[PDB]
Amino acid sequence: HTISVFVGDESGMINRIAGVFARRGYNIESLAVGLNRDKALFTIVVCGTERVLQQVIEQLQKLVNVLKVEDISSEPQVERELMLVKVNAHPESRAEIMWLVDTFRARVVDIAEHALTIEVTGDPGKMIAVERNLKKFQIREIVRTGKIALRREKM
Amino acid sequence: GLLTDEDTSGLRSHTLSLLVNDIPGVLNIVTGVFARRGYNIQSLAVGHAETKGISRITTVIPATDESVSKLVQQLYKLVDVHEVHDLTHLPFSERELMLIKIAVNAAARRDVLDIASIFRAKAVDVSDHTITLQLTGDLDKMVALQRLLEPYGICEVARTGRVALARES
Amino acid sequence: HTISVFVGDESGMINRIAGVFARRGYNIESLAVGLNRDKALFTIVVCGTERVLQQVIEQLQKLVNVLKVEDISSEPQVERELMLVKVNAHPESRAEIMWLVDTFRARVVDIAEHALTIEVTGDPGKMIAVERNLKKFQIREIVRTGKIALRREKM
Amino acid sequence: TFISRFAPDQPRKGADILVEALERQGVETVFAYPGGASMEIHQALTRSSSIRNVLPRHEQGGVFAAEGYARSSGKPGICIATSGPGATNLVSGLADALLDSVPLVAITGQVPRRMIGTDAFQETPIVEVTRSITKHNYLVMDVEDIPRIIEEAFFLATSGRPGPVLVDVPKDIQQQLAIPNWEQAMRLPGYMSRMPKPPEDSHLEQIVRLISESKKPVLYVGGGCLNSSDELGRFVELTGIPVASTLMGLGSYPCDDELSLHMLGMHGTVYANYAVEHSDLLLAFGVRFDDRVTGKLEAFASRAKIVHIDIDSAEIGKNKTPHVSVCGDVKLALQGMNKVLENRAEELKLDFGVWRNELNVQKQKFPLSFKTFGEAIPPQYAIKVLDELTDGKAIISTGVGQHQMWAAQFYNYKKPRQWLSSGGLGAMGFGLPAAIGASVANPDAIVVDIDGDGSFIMNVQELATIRVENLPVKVLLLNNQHLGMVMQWEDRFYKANRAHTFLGDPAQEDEIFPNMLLFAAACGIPAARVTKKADLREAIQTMLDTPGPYLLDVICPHQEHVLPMIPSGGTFNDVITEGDGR
Amino acid sequence: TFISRFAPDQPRKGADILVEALERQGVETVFAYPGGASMEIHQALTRSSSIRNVLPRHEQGGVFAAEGYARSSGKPGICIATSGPGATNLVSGLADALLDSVPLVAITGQVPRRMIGTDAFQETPIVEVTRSITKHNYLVMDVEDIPRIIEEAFFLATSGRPGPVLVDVPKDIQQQLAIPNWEQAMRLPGYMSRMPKPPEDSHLEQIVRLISESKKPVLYVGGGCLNSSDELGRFVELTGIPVASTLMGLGSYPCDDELSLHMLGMHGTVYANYAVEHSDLLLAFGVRFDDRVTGKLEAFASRAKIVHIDIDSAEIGKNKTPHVSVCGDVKLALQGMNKVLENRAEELKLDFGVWRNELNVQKQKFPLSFKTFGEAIPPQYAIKVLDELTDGKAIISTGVGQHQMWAAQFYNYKKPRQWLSSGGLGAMGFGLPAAIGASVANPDAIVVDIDGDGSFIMNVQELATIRVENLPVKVLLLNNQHLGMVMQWEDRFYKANRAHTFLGDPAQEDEIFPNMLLFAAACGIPAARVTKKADLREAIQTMLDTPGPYLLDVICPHQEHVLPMIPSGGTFNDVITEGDGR
Ligand SMILES: Cc1cc2nc3c(=O)[nH]c(=O)nc-3n(C[C@H](O)[C@H](O)[C@H](O)COP(=O)(O)OP(=O)(O)OC[C@H]3O[C@@H](n4cnc5c(N)ncnc54)[C@H](O)[C@@H]3O)c2cc1C
Ligand SMILES: Cc1cc2nc3c(=O)[nH]c(=O)nc-3n(C[C@H](O)[C@H](O)[C@H](O)COP(=O)(O)OP(=O)(O)OC[C@H]3O[C@@H](n4cnc5c(N)ncnc54)[C@H](O)[C@@H]3O)c2cc1C
Ligand SMILES: Cc1ncc(C[n+]2csc(CCOP(=O)(O)OP(=O)(O)O)c2C)c(N)n1
Ligand SMILES: Cc1ncc(C[n+]2csc(CCOP(=O)(O)OP(=O)(O)O)c2C)c(N)n1
Ligand SMILES: [Mg+2]
Ligand SMILES: [Mg+2]
Repeated sequence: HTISVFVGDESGMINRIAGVFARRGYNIESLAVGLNRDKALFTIVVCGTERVLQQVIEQLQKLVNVLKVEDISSEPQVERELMLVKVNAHPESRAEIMWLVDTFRARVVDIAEHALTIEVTGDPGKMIAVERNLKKFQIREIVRTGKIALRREKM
Repeated sequence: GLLTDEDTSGLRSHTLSLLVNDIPGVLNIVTGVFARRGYNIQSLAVGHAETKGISRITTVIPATDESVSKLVQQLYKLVDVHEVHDLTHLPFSERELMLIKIAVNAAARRDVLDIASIFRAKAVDVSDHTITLQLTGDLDKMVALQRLLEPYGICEVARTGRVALARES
Repeated sequence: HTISVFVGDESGMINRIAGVFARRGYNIESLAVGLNRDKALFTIVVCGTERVLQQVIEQLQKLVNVLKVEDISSEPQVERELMLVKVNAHPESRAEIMWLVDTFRARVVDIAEHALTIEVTGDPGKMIAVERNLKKFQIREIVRTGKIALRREKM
Repeated sequence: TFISRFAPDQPRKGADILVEALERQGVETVFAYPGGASMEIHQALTRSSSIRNVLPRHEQGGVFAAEGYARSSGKPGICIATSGPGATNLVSGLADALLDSVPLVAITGQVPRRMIGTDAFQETPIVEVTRSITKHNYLVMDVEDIPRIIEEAFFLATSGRPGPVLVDVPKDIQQQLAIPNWEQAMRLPGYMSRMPKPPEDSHLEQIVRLISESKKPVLYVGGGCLNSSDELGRFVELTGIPVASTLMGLGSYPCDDELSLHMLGMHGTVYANYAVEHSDLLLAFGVRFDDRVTGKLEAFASRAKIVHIDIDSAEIGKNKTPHVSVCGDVKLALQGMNKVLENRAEELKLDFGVWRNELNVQKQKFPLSFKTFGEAIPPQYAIKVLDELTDGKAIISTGVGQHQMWAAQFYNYKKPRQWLSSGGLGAMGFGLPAAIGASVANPDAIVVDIDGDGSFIMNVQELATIRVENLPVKVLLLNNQHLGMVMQWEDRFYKANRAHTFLGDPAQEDEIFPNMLLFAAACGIPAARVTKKADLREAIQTMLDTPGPYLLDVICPHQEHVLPMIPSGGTFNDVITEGDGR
Repeated sequence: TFISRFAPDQPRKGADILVEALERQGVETVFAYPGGASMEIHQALTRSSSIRNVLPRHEQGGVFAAEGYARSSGKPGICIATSGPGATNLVSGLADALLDSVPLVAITGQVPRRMIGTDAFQETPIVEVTRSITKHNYLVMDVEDIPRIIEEAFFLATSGRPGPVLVDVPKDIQQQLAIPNWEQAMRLPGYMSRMPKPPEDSHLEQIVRLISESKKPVLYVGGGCLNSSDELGRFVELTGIPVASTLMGLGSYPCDDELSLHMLGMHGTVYANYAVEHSDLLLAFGVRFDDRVTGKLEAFASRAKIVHIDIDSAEIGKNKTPHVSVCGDVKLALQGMNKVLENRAEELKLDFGVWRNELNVQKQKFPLSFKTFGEAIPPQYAIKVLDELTDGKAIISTGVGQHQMWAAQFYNYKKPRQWLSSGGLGAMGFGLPAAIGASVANPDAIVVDIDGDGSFIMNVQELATIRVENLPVKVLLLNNQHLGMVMQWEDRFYKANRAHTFLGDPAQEDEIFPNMLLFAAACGIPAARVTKKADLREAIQTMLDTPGPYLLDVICPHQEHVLPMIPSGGTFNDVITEGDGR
């Protein structure tokens, strides 16, 4: 139930897009978008049935700036979702987040004496692990990008 | 016209870490402000924050901090915004994944994965038609790979936009 | 506010260079130099305004042996600064410097029972991390080279 | 092209461009209301001798006029207004034009760019309030965009699924001096990339093959064939598939022949309800399956296979999903459908009249009948004799409710572009400025205009704008002293609870209120108060006698009900032939 | 203790939960255009007599009635529209209440929640349309949290910058039955983080440490003193600062005391612009610092030290950079200004007679005169005639335009909220419906109203709302057959033409158009028509004793123009000295 949108030359491209999930009342599970001077590739997962997914893949094409909408859900995708978790870096409990960032195989970008910041990347199954497994240590502030998908293309 | 373009920054390029409720339309109330304040949104990446029930939007706005002070308190005029943080005048992590499908042959795939080994890009999916990298890090490493993969048969660069937290260090 | 200097055939090349920051009264933030039989590439960061930086990039060319001075500050550089920190290797507190050298991703060249020696390398943002984050363990003797820069060259 | 009223190789103001930009798109009339920022267009709109700005009073009446002038042309209407309130009253007509698919261009004078965002002067964020209710909108930022904006605007308004377009031009942008490249082509790659193709011919036989396994088909026309003069009726003249229109489908088929069924649906006629629900082949032809049509989500033609064809890809199967579908402009999609059936002439007859006569025995049995109660004039009689007084050439306009319904289920609309109403929106106060626009797109047609109890008074702003322009806005009044549609809602659903559904003063119950004859005397129109059986057609005779406008206060009984009225979201079995007001 | 209409454990229709939650805030008058989709709330109204339905004739009139009832009471006014098209007609008045900082609540029905945004019937996704122009929206999806958001709406109506809250309810939500869980807290977690705390005197020290540093102060008050009845008058009783009242603040300072600077800015009084453009400390109490008061951002009192007190944090620094800035509820922080500075009452400056001498020599040298060209009534006289006759205090509504400032510069106001304005929106059509809401906020009190020739006609439908509600509105129609604001914006901008300014009929331009006598007599209301000064005091004499409402019709001379008027981005150096229409 996830959608990739490619859009064209306008400003506030998201406002056309994030409108027509709200004004259509069909909730987005997550969203992220690599905007540029004229191009942007949205990746929107919408927690709805495949019937209402069939609407919003075409109702988003009722917008004008959308160059392409492809429901990427049926494909074998690569759902990769970054999550820059800032964790309380207390060395009584930092000492196991060491491997518990090595397991998820993520860099640790900035460390303080009470705040380290990791860069967990990939499958949302692995992301909801970290959102639960590293929740057992006191989390300062999770920020996460949206799930991004692509075609595992073969012919 | 296949690939997403190069980079998502200019000179001004302020970053605002929003912190909003998990309302189903809460993105459109927030970028509704960026539109209604006449701001282009250069990059944006939403997601669920540490307290499950609220969200967190990390934006990129090309506006100087005088105009951003006309936005950070203006985004406070929204109901769902708990806080905004002008991270741009602070040191801050700037990590952004970037899924780059590249159509390559067999021998050129050798001369791509090595570049992906330079950037510590986990080549998440490969075929014979193509290979899809997945690098992560600051936007300069993002634009360096896309400046270096324009020689190769690039495909849909499904980026994700600058995600930020102000480091304490 | 950093400067790369390439100098020619003389001995005590640094004395011409390190003089004309002192006798010009413009403080060096750091310095390092790969001297040789006739060539040496200084890399000098001078904590001053861009006005006084414009002086000393040319006042260092009032010296004769300087083949080239380039203010490398405006370029996208690669500021890489080595820091051979010798840390007290007490195994009650060594046990977390393990990952806290893995995070900064540095070799550990020599270890004793009370003194291990690491090789932290790279961005001065990452170097001032170690100078603060590993300061929370008792540091024997930091030695560090100066920040070295190069052009991230494209055309 | 046309005559250039401006030097084609010289940089001049945005105001020089804007009125010429419409004049380089063949515009003859805009409904422009000047203001704090829109006046700069009006500085140059007077300079266009071609585009006579019909000045409105309310810009809501202006933007309603850009529907009557739209949906009686085929050309898109244009309403120009101002930021602040002028922009925030397009939003009625814009939401009208979104839902009923009325092509429209909403130019709007916007705040200067330095004062944009800050809400300095009257900056409603217009493209941020009207992003929903328009098909597209354009806050322009440079004047060189304005030609490729407006060429895209008239591309987006007219072509595609024809909806409204807005354009925000800032006040300094209209003052800014630049170059009008009409051959600055449309940088609109998204819309033209799936601007819908002509349907392929082998796909068209698949509909024709579905007639062969359907002895009981029904043609379900909506506003798609509003661009077809005879192209729908010729298809029914080719193949005996019975018509069944919807509300905006009225007019598109000539609804006065003997095959002619009527508007189907919840307040649609019950002898059109049997045809749609007993059928096997819904020919949903340019129509969007609304909720005043389906009743229940499943009990709308559950025993029928559906072909739904439409100019929108997205609208196909937005409701319950059809079986076969083209994304064809049905004006064109008929013109390949009719191509095969003049060729494939009579090897399959497809004129099984006993299914048509399954409803021609119901054409009389559940008819457009009612009772006259007393010697006072009954409401739907007067609109009924209006048709025979007007040859069916009179382009109606109406507001919303009973005088939308009693306008709909009685009148014989020969041509399309003849039924001019807010449909899926249901903007009250529509008809009196709908006829204003209809007095320009068909400016010599006999544009009679039924209004109602409330929906007359809501936009008597534009009663001024008849008198400034001398239009045949022949304003019929289906006044019954009470907002009767919601009175018809309140008795058949909830306890007949009069929540001031009566418009007039309830201390002045048994008297006419208001004395809306003097509304016509307020401007200079004559009027007529019709109250009894003694003046049924009589003032309506004098209506078409009087050149220019007229008013016809047909006051009707204070309790009346539209038949039928299925329950909201209700099953097909609860169709009625009743009225409970007396 | 709330008088519950029904049992506290009655599972009933959500409209009963809704309409009880309105009165549980403690409101008494709604403006409810009846519902084909908001049906139950009018039905649940009818089982209540504590709440009053003043059913408007138009929803834009309804929300402007909800505007007038808000800004002539201060209690957060409630409109109700029908879903969809009725809700599009609020978008006018909702754009007023966000721009003019009016505490409004817009209850509206929606469609069934199974049909929301499906391009459905009677639908406008108005929760997403008016996202940009309200303080908050709501799209509640359960019955049990209907009064959750209602008390949150009346929180959001009262708290901060008092904005509108469009509160939507789906039609099937009130058609779903459940029990009202009343006392649940404000689900409002982010807004409490800027729920503005009382700014203490340590924060007010660097104001009163600069009051003695202030040699040339000015009291730039506006819509933030809308609650300051005498607190601003107490503040000037403490320290004596010459005022500068804007439009929503007209009334706040009673503009007949010694420092009687009525209105400042680009269209203000020129001797209050002299008071503001010559200050060294621009003291501001609740202003939004717009373009049409400031001209340039950097030159509007460039030689001043701006302090600016607002309940709204975002407003601080939005249009105008403040020198030192302090937030906080002004009337609360004025009670924490005047009732704390009495320790400094022998310490503070009070040395402003040398600054009171500047205004006194420029009071008459920069006068408020006019031109009695023959006997064609100066309306600027006719409001000085008004307070000569209206016995002092009078709750006055306006449309907007040249007749807006004629209320501003030429009435001696005596209390805040005894004055109405679409100042920030500039809403043409505000006049007559704000006379409705003031006539239920202050019903027995004198609700006088002045309208222009278009803005009266633009919302003239609400004449019928008066006779239904017996309101004593006293409307004065400042007719000049002309768009009176922008005809001066022809002259002082670019050219003295008549480009579409002429509202009237060019066939009877010397005669009245439209005939407002036969407007009010159409709705049975008494009227008048004035052009001579001898009848001017006579007609107002007939006005203020008229039982129920009254209309009159002065004739503004169609070529009379008001000082000042600068292009946007101007200073008092760029004032106009005597600009007319001749
Ligand atoms: C109080 C009230 C009661 C009503 N009762 C009824 C009732 O009982 N029965 C009834 O039928 N209606 C009723 N209506 C009207 C109803 O709300 C809709 O307006 C009606 O369904 C109009 O038909 P449509 O919207 O389906 O077709 P349209 O008005 O044309 O809506 C546009 C749809 O048709 C298609 N279309 C438009 N242009 C083209 C084109 N060029 N080519 C192909 N397709 C095109 C559009 O793409 C879109 O799919 C009522 C309205 C009100 C306000
Ligand atoms: C054509 C035209 C010309 C005009 N020319 C002028 C002119 O020349 N000079 C002039 O003065 N006006 C003029 N006006 C009116 C002007 O647009 C508005 O009056 C003004 O912009 C808004 O009034 P305000 O800022 O004083 O208060 P408001 O904006 O209505 O509200 C007060 C402001 O302070 C804060 N505030 C709100 N509520 C409170 C509270 N309860 N407590 C504390 N603070 C609060 C709010 O942030 C608000 O922004 C003109 C209007 C028009 C249509
Ligand atoms: C702008 C708007 N307001 C309200 C409604 C709801 N509504 C539809 S019909 C109707 C009754 C009013 O019709 P009227 O003009 O009084 O004449 P009638 O049809 O009752 O004879 C109402 C209140 C609407 N669709 N649009
Ligand atoms: C719908 C709309 N159009 C334009 C404007 C800008 N505007 C406000 S007043 C006005 C002309 C004033 O006419 P009127 O309100 O009738 O009063 P008058 O000054 O003529 O006496 C204009 C063009 C507006 N606020 N709203
Ligand atoms: Mg009625
Ligand atoms: Mg006027």
